[PDB]
Amino acid sequence: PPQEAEEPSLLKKLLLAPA
Amino acid sequence: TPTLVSLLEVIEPEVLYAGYDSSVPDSTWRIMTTLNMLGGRQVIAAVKWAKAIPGFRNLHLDDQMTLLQYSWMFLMAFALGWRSYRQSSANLLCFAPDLIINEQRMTLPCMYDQCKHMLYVSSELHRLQVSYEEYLCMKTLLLLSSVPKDGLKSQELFDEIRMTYIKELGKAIVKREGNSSQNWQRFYQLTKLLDSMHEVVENLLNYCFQTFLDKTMSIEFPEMLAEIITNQIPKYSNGNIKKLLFHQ
Ligand SMILES: C[C@H](NC(=O)C(C)(F)F)[C@H](Oc1ccc2c(cnn2-c2cccc(C(=O)N[C@@H]3CCOC3)c2)c1)c1ccc2c(c1)OCCO2
Repeated sequence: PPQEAEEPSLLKKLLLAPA
Repeated sequence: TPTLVSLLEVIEPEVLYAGYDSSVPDSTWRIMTTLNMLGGRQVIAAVKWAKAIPGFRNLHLDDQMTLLQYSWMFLMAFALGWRSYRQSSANLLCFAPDLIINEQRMTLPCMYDQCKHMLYVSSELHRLQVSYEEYLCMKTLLLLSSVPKDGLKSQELFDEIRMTYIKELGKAIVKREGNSSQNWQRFYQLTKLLDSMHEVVENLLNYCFQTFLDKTMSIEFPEMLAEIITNQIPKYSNGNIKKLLFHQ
């Protein structure tokens, strides 16, 4: 698969998630 | 039209259900594990709420992570205190509509210690007859009441946001009364409760971290709380925590 920058933190994922 | 306190009222997280099973007798494990799972869901609501707080998303993402990781227990304890106050006059811990911690449940092993700290927040909210608006401004202020020893990255911006909410709390106190001496006396009293929350949460987290690291207890934690707790355990020692007090 292609290289990715998926976020491991649940908190950071919630903070980035829209909207 | 629009006030910041009306915005806080609109974004106030809903009261969630525990998903508790009451057709099987009580046990400390079942209650603490359920309150842990419910707690992770309350942390999610708090992040969603912080994102809608005017000013917060202006802070750098590391500062946003930092404040929620430091304040999560203050929010949960304060909002639990508020619900227990309005619904039971601070006699019962009203965690969820389907899970109330009454006298009987408090007597369960390991329960009372963590409970007494929660009932203190509710006792104080009851004793001061805190209004809805004062509660909303106080709760925002509890998100901005602890920062690292060396500070945040968006420090000047953080200071602006906190001042904004210190002034909103002032306006909610004025609206509730209208007497200039009683105004600052009430500001003193409300701000004293905010200060005292530092110790309440210090006791809550000291028992919480013991339970998380306890291999014998077998008490489960949601993946959201498991990650915050993993970060905050080393943050207590060495002490990278600056309490932002109103008195001392
Ligand atoms: C992590 C802790 N676990 C440990 O301490 C341990 C035992 F595992 F070590 C856990 O904490 C809490 C603390 C408050 C909790 C929950 C679950 N619901 N509520 C709650 C209720 C009302 C409002 C809000 C709220 O957040 N409301 C809005 C949403 C965002 O903002 C506003 C949150 C879990 C705990 C577990 C068992 C306990 C306990 C404490 O205290 C009593 C004895 O049993």
